Amino acid sequence: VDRSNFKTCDESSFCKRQRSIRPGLSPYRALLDTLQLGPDALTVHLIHEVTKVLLVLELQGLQKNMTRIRIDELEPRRPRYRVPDVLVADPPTARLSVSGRDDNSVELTVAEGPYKIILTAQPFRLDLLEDRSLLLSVNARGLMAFEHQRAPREPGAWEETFKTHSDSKPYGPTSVGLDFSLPGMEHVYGIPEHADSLRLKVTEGGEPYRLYNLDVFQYELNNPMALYGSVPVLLAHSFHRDLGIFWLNAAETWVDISSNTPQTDIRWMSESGIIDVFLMLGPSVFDVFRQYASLTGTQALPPLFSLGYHQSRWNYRDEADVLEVDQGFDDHNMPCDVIWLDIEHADGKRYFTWDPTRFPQPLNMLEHLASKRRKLVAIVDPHIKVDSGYRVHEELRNHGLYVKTRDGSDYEGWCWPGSASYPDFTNPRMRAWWSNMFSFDNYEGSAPNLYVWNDMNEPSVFNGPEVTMLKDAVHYGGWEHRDIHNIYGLYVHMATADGLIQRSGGIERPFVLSRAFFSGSQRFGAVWTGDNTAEWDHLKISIPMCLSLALVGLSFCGADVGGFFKNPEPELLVRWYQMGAYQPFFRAHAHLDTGRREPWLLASQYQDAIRDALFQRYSLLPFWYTLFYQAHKEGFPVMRPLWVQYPEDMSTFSIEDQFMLGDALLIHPVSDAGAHGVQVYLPGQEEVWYDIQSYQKHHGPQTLYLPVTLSSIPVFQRGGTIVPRWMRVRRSSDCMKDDPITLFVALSPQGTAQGELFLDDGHTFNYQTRHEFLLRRFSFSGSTLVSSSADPKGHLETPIWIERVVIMGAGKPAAVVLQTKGSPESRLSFQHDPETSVLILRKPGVSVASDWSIHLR
Amino acid sequence: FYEESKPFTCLDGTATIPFDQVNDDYCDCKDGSDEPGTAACPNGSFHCTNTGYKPLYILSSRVNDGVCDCCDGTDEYNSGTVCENTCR
Ligand SMILES: *[C@@H]1O[C@H](CO)[C@@H](O[C@@H]2O[C@H](CO)[C@@H](O)[C@H](O)[C@H]2NC(C)=O)[C@H](O)[C@H]1NC(C)=O
Ligand SMILES: OC[C@H]1NC[C@H](O)[C@@H](O)[C@@H]1O
Ligand SMILES: [Ca+2]
Ligand SMILES: [Ca+2]
Repeated sequence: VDRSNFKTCDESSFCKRQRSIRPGLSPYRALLDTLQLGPDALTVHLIHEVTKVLLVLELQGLQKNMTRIRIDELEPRRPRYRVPDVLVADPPTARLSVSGRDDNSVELTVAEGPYKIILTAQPFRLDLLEDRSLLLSVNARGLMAFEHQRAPREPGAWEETFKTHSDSKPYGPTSVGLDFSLPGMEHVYGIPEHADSLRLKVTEGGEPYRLYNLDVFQYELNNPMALYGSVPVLLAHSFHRDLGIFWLNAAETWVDISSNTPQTDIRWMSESGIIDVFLMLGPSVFDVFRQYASLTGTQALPPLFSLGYHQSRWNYRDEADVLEVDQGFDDHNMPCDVIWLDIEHADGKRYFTWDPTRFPQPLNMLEHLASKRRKLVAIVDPHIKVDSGYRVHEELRNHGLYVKTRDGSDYEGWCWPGSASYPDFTNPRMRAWWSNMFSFDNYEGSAPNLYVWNDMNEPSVFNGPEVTMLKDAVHYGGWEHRDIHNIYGLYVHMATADGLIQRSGGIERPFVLSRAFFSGSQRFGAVWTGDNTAEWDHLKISIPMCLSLALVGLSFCGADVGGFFKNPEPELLVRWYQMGAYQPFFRAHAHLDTGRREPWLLASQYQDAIRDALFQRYSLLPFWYTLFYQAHKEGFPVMRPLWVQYPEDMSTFSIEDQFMLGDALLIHPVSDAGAHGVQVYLPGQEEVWYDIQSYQKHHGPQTLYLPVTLSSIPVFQRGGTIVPRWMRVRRSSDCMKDDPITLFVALSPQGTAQGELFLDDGHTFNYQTRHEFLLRRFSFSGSTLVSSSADPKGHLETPIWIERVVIMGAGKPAAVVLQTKGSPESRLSFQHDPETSVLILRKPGVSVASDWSIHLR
Repeated sequence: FYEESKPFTCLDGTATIPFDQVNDDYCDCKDGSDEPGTAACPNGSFHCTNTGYKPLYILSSRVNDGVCDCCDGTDEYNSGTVCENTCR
């Protein structure tokens, strides 16, 4: 990384102004005589004692244990930005009642208790409690700072330069900031995207964490520099409680973290807009996940193929290369769902076009991939070549839909096609235009098996400050780029996803991968960690990075398998395939200057290890699909830190070399060259874990030193769970999506287990528009395995049947009896290993749509 | 009085099963020899008879996968995909 190309806090004048304020007595005071209380909100004027600037505080109790604090100017020169399209609904309120009052304090009860809010007038403070437990304080260190809008036109407050880029800053200083205290909290997480540790570090002696969507070439590890996406959500965990803070601001934001009986203080500093903050009071982490999902929505249900393996590089040469890659997977018995086309596929980086030598017949190439039951992904970026012969440019220029400069002209920056303009994705008409461009009549050469990749959507501008758009560029409604920056990428993602839904007449689920993101991006598809490097520490950082995304609702995360930059040695490539195989978004991608790394190009030992990782992922597709359905329905993360499943185990709070998939699998991928074993922490008092390869049972809590070879992927199934698998691994997920299921029943020490399974057609909205799906609950206790409906609304005509049951931790029965409505009682044959206590039930033969029971006699 | 037919023995000798466990869509032999006509075994093979032309063997995982693997199209017999004969 070239750090001189990106601003430190000292080089961002508003960060320097905000951060220079040190802890002390706040000059802000609430004017209690102005207090007004209604059923939805409490409002009260706040005044700065020196400048006499009046602000309005709008304080609200909300349903589901949240509180909303909104601060804005009482009489501004012009309106301040308020983030649109991120919140999915107007949050339902909870009534605040005055239960205490004096000349400097008002105590407010939320609904019928137990939550309370104490508003102190002088100095202005808010305290949030549950009964007598102080949860959080606001402005406790007096760091609230609201720069009021001055008459439009010390150092850098108005016109400001960074390198050679001048920001005319017509509205001058307008930054907003506020501090929060978390008594009892020592561990905080989230605020992606940073190539840094899952447990966030104190920022006191260095830089704050930065949230500003940027294209950072050769980004480095364990530092707080802003990367491509920004989710202004912070989670706090302790043995006692979970809490979250959601700072709804789309402008450049800096976050300071300081630790102090234990307490963590958080400070948010934003360039513009209002103070709009949600306090999510839990008490469990699952309550915080539900709270946050009620505000910004849940993860879009991925079409099944998109949870398969993706093969990419910059670039496949032409149609012949695409078809050789396709044939290579089948000739080497390696499954793959999708082949990707990076920017060299288009006519000189004019998006929605095809290079007429490389891709003369795109429909024919798509028909060939469709005959193999595979898909293709084409890159579409939000920069349009300035070219009068390019139809997209002409229409966008003609209809004024580009982002403008202050003089009214279309902003022209430099990107992949040379001179390019930037569509204004904040304009709803531009998003409508973009979505209609995905129609099969407009995007010539596209077909229902072509999906999309949105890249460079920060936006990346090669000749712009920090490789992005000028701060004073103008958007829809007259808002400056500084006001909207962090939602620009989310808007590109949203409009592309809508384009894929629309072209099908609202039937097909989209698949869109986006580089830039914000709060709410989980509703539009997948994200990835950008331009990583073919190095062991970048393989290791993929866990904390995707975990930091999972905690803040972005469940469909991954990193480039093999690393984007440079050539991975074959052992690193194998280990990356094994890591990637157990991460939500699974794609191999590589930079323009790298050697080819399709997995069959390596020596047979490496190919074999990679094929094994691929087979493992494909067999687990029903499990992955069910976790994603639960993320879609509940807002629960797919990939989880161990502390989410073990909230009282203080030794799990910073673990980032291990993770869980739901409540059932614990994964410790090998992440060091020459490793002959791994130290696996298996938590849970009175918990058992089964090594999924050997079936060896291990009791928690313990650190096990496990031996590994090149082909090893340390995976453990938790006792108490049932994991569904497709054991007939075929070439793509479309080939497997009507196949029979094998249930893996891992018995707890109490001899019990449960697990769900979600199934539908694999790709439409029929599950929601027609309730065409199945949600089954498998449960084991005593000596009986039962299948019942977890959602009776869902029905599906399907040939899927239960071909096998593998029970771990069971003794040898005398007889196995299956019962199901409409069939005579059945006797199953079985095989049992007394050394591992593994029982295999042969061919139950029953429909996955039916209720049934298997009794071990 | 009535003599019974002998059971099927896996080519690798790992099991003896009745002939109703042959091509019954469940893998009973470690070598995949009980399921030459289905996708049930991970190591089985399906024979493309390709009447009139050169015969080919394919992976069992390519039986009824919805993809045309044999030039005679016999691998796709209950998948929804109707394969045309392309052996000429
Ligand atoms: C809202 O907050 C209440 C109070 O913390 C939650 O209720 C408590 O839940 C815990 C389990 O996490 C129990 O130990 C307590 O007995 C419950 N207290 C009361 C007063 O019921 C409640 O679950 C939260 N609700 C939501 C929707 O998040
Ligand atoms: O499109 C070229 C290049 N742009 C940047 C992306 O992060 C990378 O994945 C891609 O290959
Ligand atoms: Ca059989
Ligand atoms: Ca086939």
